[PDB]
Amino acid sequence: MGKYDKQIDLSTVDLKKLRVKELKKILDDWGETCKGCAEKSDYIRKINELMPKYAPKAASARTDL
Repeated sequence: MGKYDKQIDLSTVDLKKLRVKELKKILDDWGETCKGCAEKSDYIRKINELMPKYAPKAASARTDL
């Protein structure tokens, strides 16, 4: 098997590598979006604020074991 391996990626994604439109997607999927935000890093803050509320599958840190 190759080219496809998973049905989720928010568990392992890098919000710094994404763009504002891709951060807006994560926020809109939970139904929760900022209204005075104007910089890419503030959408990363609004995600990390709400990821433990709606995505325990991604709020937890990685482990080598």
